[PDB]
Amino acid sequence: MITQEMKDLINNQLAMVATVDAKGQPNIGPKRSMRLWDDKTFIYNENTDGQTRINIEDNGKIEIAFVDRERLLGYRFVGTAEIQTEGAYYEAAKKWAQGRMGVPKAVGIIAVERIFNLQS
Amino acid sequence: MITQEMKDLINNQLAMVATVDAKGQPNIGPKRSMRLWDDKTFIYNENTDGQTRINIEDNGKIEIAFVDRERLLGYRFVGTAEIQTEGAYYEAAKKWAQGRMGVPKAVGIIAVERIFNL
Repeated sequence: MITQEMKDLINNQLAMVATVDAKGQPNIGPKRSMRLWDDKTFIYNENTDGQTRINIEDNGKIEIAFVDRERLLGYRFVGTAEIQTEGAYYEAAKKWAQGRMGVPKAVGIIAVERIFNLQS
Repeated sequence: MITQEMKDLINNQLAMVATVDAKGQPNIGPKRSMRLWDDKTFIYNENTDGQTRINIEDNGKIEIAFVDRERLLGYRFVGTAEIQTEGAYYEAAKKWAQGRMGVPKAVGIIAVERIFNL
């Protein structure tokens, strides 16, 4: 689903994560740790315990954008997300953080449902 | 209000614009023409019939982010937005576009309400 073309662009750019709270206010947060779990799933390490984690638990709806500013090319990923603090996803994230950053407060997981580029 | 370092990021970084549709699905996309109209207001040139435009028209809810990857610094601007296709803001947008881009289809105006650090 997520192609090699998408992966290369992803690997270079900063993930910008958009969510929405209970009152319908959008939130944007960069997530440096965002990465592919497999070719249909994103995973990131939740280090901040901020509005992104709240919104994900609140309603799960999410979009992630990556923009290549050298050509204004990019990809956007619409999916459903959840936050977990124990279990396989969390343990993988905990393993991944060793050497890179601190122990994750939680892990965020995003199941990709639709993929757009920057057009329209 | 809007500090000089905020203006540095606004003028040098790419505006990432988050909105939401009637069903609660967030949307996000870049707007190269996003700029300070004054110390309390953003405006940008709407060149599309895209989802960002539709969402602002629907409910006016918005957040704009700017990120300097180089210094790991950023700002989030919370506000309420509207789309206009005629009038003073639109005329100003149309004038600004001359020598920069095509004639705008519309203008987006955002009243800033709160500012956050990243």
